[PDB]
Amino acid sequence: NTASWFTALTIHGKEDLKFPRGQGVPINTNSSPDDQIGYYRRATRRIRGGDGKMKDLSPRWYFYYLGTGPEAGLPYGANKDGIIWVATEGALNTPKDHIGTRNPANNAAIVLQLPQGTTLPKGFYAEGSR
Repeated sequence: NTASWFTALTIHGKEDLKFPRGQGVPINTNSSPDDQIGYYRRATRRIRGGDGKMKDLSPRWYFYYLGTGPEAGLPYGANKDGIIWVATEGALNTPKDHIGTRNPANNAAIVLQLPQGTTLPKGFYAEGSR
């Protein structure tokens, strides 16, 4: 019923997802500068897979706007394992109820894209590539 608006950010390795301050918010042209704030949550569920379903086993992090998702009531900066906070310069510290979450039966996920100039996290590239 509820899901991230964006595809997963897979972090290939045993390191938390991190972004320098002012970076890490996925691009969404249907959002305003005041909205660019939220959290990434590490997915708990393991990959069951099946025929032709071959996802990388490394931890997946899903972006949720502030005031939405499984940690909707957490204030910005709250310390919780598997939760990392991100905010673009100019974003307002208010719940983004008007964006909300995605219903995976009705809308496809937006491919997660980060803007140029973003410092890419350690583990952004799969093992054996770089």
